[PDB]
Amino acid sequence: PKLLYCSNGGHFLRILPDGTVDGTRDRSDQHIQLQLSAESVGEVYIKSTETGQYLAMDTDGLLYGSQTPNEECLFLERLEENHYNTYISKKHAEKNWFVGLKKNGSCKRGPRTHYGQKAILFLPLP
Repeated sequence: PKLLYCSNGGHFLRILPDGTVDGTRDRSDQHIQLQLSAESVGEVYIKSTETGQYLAMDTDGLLYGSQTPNEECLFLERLEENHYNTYISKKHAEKNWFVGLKKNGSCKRGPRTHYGQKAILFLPLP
């Protein structure tokens, strides 16, 4: 299990029990501990080890945590430069929607994310 730290604003990716996704600059926040399991080479689930909810992107680009693992919960994982990682919404991959956080640690919807943004960069951390 691990933490995922975003360069935009320096927030650990966090899935809150009400299925709200954001960042928190503040660790030991119970809901930043994530479990990444590989369904196939390069495709991951991101699961909260607290609420057991799965990261997911809806059709509008808005991150949310989900109680049942499905099509919306898969993310293609690409190892960066840099040592960071990017996560692309498998279901919405051919549109290039990434997981991203704004500097307030608030969700950055897929449509606005783009390679080169710091919003989309996450460090895997034990």
